[PDB]
Amino acid sequence: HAPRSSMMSVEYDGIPLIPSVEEALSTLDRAAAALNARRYRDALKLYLGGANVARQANPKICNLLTSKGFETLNWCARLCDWIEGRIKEKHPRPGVHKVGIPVSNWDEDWVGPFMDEEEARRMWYTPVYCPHPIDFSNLGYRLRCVETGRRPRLMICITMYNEGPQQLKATLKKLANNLAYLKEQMPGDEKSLTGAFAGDDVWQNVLVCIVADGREQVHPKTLDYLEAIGLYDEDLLTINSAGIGAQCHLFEHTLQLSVNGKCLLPIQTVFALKENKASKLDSHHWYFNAFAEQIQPEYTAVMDVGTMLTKSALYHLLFAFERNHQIGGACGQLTVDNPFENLSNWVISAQHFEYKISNILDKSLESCFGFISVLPGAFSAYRYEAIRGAPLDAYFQTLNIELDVLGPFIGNMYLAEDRILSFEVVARKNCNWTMHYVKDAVARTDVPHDLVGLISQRKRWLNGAFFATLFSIWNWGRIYSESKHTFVRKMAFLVFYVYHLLYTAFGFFLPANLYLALFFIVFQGFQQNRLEFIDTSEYSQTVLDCAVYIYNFSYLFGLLMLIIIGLGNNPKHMKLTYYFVGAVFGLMMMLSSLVGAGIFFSTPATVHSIVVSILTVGVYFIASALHGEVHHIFMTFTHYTALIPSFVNIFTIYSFCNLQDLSKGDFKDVIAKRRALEELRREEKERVENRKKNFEAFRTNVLLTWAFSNLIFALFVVYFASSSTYMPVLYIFVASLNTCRLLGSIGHWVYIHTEGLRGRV
Amino acid sequence: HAPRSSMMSVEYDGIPLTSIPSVEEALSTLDRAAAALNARRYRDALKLYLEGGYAMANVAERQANPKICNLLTSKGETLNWCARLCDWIGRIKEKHPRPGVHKVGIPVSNWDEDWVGPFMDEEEARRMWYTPVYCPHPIDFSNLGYRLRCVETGRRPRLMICITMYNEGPQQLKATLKKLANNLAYLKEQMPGDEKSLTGAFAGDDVWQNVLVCIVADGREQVHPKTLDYLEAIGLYDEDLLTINSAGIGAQCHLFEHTLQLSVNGKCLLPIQTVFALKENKASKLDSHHWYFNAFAEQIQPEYTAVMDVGTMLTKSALYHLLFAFERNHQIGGACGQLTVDNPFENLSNWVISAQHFEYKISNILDKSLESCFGFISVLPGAFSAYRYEAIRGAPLDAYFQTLNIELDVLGPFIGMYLAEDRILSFEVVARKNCNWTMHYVKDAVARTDVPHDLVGLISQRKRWLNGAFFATLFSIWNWGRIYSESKHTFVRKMAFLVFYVYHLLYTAFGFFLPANLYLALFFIVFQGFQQNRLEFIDTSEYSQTVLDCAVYIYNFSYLFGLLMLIIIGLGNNPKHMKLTYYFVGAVFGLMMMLSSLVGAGIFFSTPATVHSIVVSILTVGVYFIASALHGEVHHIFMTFTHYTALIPSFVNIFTIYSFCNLKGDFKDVIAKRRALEELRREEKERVENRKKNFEAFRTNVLLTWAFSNLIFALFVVYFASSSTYMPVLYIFVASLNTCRLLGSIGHWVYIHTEGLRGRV
Ligand SMILES: O=c1ccn([C@@H]2O[C@H](COP(=O)(O)OP(=O)(O)O)[C@@H](O)[C@H]2O)c(=O)[nH]1
Ligand SMILES: O=c1ccn([C@@H]2O[C@H](COP(=O)(O)OP(=O)(O)O)[C@@H](O)[C@H]2O)c(=O)[nH]1
Ligand SMILES: [Mn+2]
Ligand SMILES: [Mn+2]
Repeated sequence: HAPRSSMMSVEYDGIPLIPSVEEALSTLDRAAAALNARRYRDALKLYLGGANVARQANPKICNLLTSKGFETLNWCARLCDWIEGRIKEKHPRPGVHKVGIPVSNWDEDWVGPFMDEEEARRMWYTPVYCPHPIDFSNLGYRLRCVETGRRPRLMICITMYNEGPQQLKATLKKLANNLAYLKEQMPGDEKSLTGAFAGDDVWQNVLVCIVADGREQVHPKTLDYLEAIGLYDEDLLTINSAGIGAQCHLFEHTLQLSVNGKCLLPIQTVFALKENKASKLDSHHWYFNAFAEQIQPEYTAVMDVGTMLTKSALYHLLFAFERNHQIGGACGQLTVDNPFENLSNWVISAQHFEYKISNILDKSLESCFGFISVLPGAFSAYRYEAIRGAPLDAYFQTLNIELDVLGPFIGNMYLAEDRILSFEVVARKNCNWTMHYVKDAVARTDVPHDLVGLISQRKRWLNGAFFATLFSIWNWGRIYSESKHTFVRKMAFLVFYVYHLLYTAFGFFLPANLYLALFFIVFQGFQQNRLEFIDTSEYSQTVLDCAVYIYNFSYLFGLLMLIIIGLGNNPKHMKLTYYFVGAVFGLMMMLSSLVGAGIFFSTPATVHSIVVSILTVGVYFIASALHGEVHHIFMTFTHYTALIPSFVNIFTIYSFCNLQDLSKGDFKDVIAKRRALEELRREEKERVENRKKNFEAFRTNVLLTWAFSNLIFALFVVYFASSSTYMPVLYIFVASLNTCRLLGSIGHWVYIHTEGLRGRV
Repeated sequence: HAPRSSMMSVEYDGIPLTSIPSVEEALSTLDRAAAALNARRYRDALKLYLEGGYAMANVAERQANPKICNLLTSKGETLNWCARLCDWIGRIKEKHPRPGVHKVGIPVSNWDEDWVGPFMDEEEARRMWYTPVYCPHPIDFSNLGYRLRCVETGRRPRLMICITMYNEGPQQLKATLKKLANNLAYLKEQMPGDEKSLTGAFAGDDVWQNVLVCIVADGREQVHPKTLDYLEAIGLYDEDLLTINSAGIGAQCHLFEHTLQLSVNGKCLLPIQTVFALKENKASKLDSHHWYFNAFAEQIQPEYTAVMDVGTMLTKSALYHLLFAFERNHQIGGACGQLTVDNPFENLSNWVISAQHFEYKISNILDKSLESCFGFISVLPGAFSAYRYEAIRGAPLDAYFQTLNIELDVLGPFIGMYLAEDRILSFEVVARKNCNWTMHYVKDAVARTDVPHDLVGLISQRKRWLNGAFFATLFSIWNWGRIYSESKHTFVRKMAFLVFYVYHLLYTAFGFFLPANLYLALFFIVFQGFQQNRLEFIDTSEYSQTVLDCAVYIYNFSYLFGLLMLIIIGLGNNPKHMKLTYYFVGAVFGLMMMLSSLVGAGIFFSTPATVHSIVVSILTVGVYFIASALHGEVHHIFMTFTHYTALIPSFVNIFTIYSFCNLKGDFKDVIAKRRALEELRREEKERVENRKKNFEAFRTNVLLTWAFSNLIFALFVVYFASSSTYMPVLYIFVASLNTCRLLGSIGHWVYIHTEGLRGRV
């Protein structure tokens, strides 16, 4: 008991015994929050932040703070009058005030046609509150183009989010090259453009709109570059956006760019940096709704950040748009930059081959029928007459209506919604807008050089592609039900719909078909003595079954590991495992390719065999030679064929794995407010949990359907079909698909090379 | 051009019209002052605290409620703290100033006029004591001046009970408190002056003073509103008092103290010395135990410390049996009570509840008896376990809370082991340096809890349980050398621990390959008795020869498809929206079990029942009934054998798969502060991403190891072993394990029934 008494006696003995600018910014931020919550008395009090500090020795900061204080005091007077009621107005907000500060860097040595000092030397900036970008023009926001009276006929969007300065600099240099090429067209000839895109004035009619995604995620080097080109200012942003509470901040500057001894054409640029992170869909929402509804361009082009365009990409797009007068939208060719260089990388070469083949075959076939599912990230352009209303409304339905009402089906559909916009353009009511694919308007992008980055990219691509394909398949009746196309166009669309259904059905069972083809040809030619270049009649009879058993077990274990990994961890720490699986599949397909080549060469090459082989495999080379670019295929065929199983299995599995990856009161009044806030928090948590439950349930159901359909098809073919009664069917199906694609490419080539001469009729 | 001019003229015409305090205000200002003081900005903290104090002083007069008026006047304490902080800013030197602690007791709203008690004073009976606590690291809870009513009144508790509660209905808490009062009444009613009853601090008429029941909540945002209403009813929570007195303190949790009086029908329950520590921010049960153990135990310094979850009803003699064990043994470093499902006889139609009851009874009897024979128990999660605060004081608790003290990044994914760290506390108590503490299992101290009645709830619970059990088992296996390396046990104890370590290694190795062993056993016995004519009660010699292989093929395909679906679903979506799928798989496995069960019974009854067969069958299966009859409770097993047998494969496969599958500055200073905050946020995001990457990578690696080890073992047994060369081995292994468990149960029974008579020697 002595330790207890000692401790308690110890406790008993231990028992006895000028304002600031940051303050102004915080108070204005609180006032903005109070005004957001509609507490006008407190908002007026805290706003009256509004003059004593502007002690600053820096002339620019002193002027900015003086102007901000004066504007805030004027706004306080306006709000006080509003509360007094002598001025009646709906939803009061601080007045729109854009501040033009002299740019930090201006080049004394620069060459331009003609320009004014106010536009050239000074940079304009305005923070905007617009919650719904439709009433951007209603709240009084204007752009320098509108203020100066320039009426841009074409606008371009460059969505940018966490990129280095090099990509943006390359994109802007390429755009300047495009503008220079548009300037240098010879007048008074048949081929060149005429009208608003002539020389010496083309730079005024094109506006390049850079939409960021989040002030918290853009690269500091990116911001340093933007300040260097004279389009960003942290001090100006912080001073002039203190109490406005802007959702996005837009800076306007017709920036001048110089490269070596050649000074690029000035580019009319608007850069909308948005405060809260959102999706590329939200960036397009801001861009399209606000800026398009304001200046109303004739053509609207969209490209990602890092896509380098040739000198004639914009020229070819505009030429197509003017000469056709029917195209409701078009997209340029997507190409990997420097394909010849760095040929040692297999992933880069495989991506190059995939892009070239996809473009040529699929895009030519789809452009023949006037409906093209644009590749994600491709440099696509539309005309703002086929997109004005219902197409854009459908495009942004996901943002306008919360994901709970739509469901998971619509959300996964709108993951890559550029295809949805394309379909809505094609099937717009009471209008016949077809689509087009421009071969010569090549837009060079920079694809990932690692298998893990390729895996993530192809996951998002395949998710969007699959569900947009489902949308088109289910809603294809709208083309005949609502649109007014020609009867020939309706029949062509019906034929393409039949082809699309067959192609999508084949691609759904692609893993099962690939497994069956490899198994049958290679391993049941080896086991059952069907490889014409070798006699395995007797052998040991242990290796004969050992080959099939090893192949089956390796394939099944690889598929199980792939499913587990794709369902689980992010494919960035599994680089070694994914490289191992990809290398195993690649080596297996090189073995299969040599086995198939041996079989084809040892076969006495009957007429049916040679026709099928041509029409199945050599269709790639035939279409490439027709289009004039065959060296790319010649170089990248082996690299891509080494990556066919990785592509099919890994990418399809991972894409299907993550379908759910989607973005003066008293004390009684105080207690009631606390209870209401707690209840709203609980309801929001429950609603988010229900959203996640529905999304994950749909993901798992669709994944189970896909995987078990493939497994059941493979088992029923293996157990109930021989190589002689299935492989002819597979060859017929693949030959039919490649025949349709070859006919499409032939039609696209003949259309391009013939429509010029037959333009009179 | 006409509509363009029309719209631009419309915009031009639209161009006209470029260059008395409040209590809520007082609470908000005090909260801001608390935040500023947390940020160590003493000038701003002093200003805001002064404003809040004066605001409360002015507001309190206008309140009509006498309680709120007096309480707000008293709180407007804040002015005294303001004076202290102003003096601190140097005539008073003090390190880390904070508002002085102040506990305020308001009369309880409801006091029972008709109530019977031994003797009590009005101050403790009618008044409820409350104090908010800042203490961040609960070790210096006593250093900051915080005291409990037991310490203030001089009552010196010797047993302290913890009831962790989080999002629970009033009924569970009321049942737990009623059962605790029943235990206190039973401790009162012990006959003095006899051999059996306890002597000393737990005698009659005063035992209620020596026991403190500490209720620790987990979050004020998650506790049930009905739970809070019940707490007000028993007079232990006051929302107004909390909201006012916790304004500027910024307490991490709020503790209320009340010797609550409970009445049930015409019988008045014993008063319970209760402390209710409600945590402001949500945390884990580990953090709840951190607060409980460190703060309260280090303060009052108990003799025994008991831990129970909420909803666990104890019989009248649970505490008596635990304290009898602790007093009479004088060596037990910790004990755990029996875990039992309430009302097992009732609702026998539910299969999941019955299976859980059978699992609890068999696990308790067999495993806990065997472990208590050897003095080392892996405590079941949620069980009513108790320790003595002499074997837990230092290193065991430090190891227990290592996860909280050191962030999971340094520890790794293996250590994050501490999901269920009660086993870790058990092992650290057993292997504490320089002292020999063993554990014990109290059969008669039954703690009845309430299990989930749905397969999905069972799945989640068993995921938690299996996760903790597996990694605590790995810890014990890897660190079992510490018992001989550091502890001072008897040589016989060291040898017993070595024998138990060998048994534990074998048992864990067998349980790791449990799915593969179950699949092989079912496959071999049932389907390779049916296909190969080994079922002694039927002759399948000729048959159709198509159904003979069809049975094996159907079983294999169904098992593999079910396993794949289970992996995908478990590892993917949350098992709450897949109730139908999980019930389907469970029903399939239960029907398969039924088939296997009757097939095995037929095989045994048709076999001529040789001596080896009967011995193996008895010792393998009837070991359950033998141990149950020895312990006197055999009716439970007799009624629940079939119910648990139907759920063996669901248990093993589903639960194991889910558990393993989810492992005064200027603007330059302001800009520098913004940049520092951005960089800190980015580094925190990167650190969280790295944590998740390592965590998921370890999860997937262990899952792949487990699944592929099971698959490879199953394939190598199927292809390279016959039923005659593997099933004898499986029978021998399981027979050995059940022999060890039966011997353990027999030893525990004989120890309990013999140690009393042989206590002299
Ligand atoms: O959350 C995001 C991620 C990306 N982006 C942008 O939207 C386009 C997405 O293409 P990305 O470059 O991510 O795909 P890639 O070209 O790398 O395959 C690019 O302009 C991105 O900067 C966006 O707006 N929000
Ligand atoms: O985040 C949590 C979840 C639970 N608990 C409590 O800690 C114990 C965890 O046991 P649980 O109820 O999860 O297990 P069960 O009884 O449901 O099988 C119970 O007292 C819970 O109320 C907690 O402190 N924090
Ligand atoms: Mn890109
Ligand atoms: Mn519970």
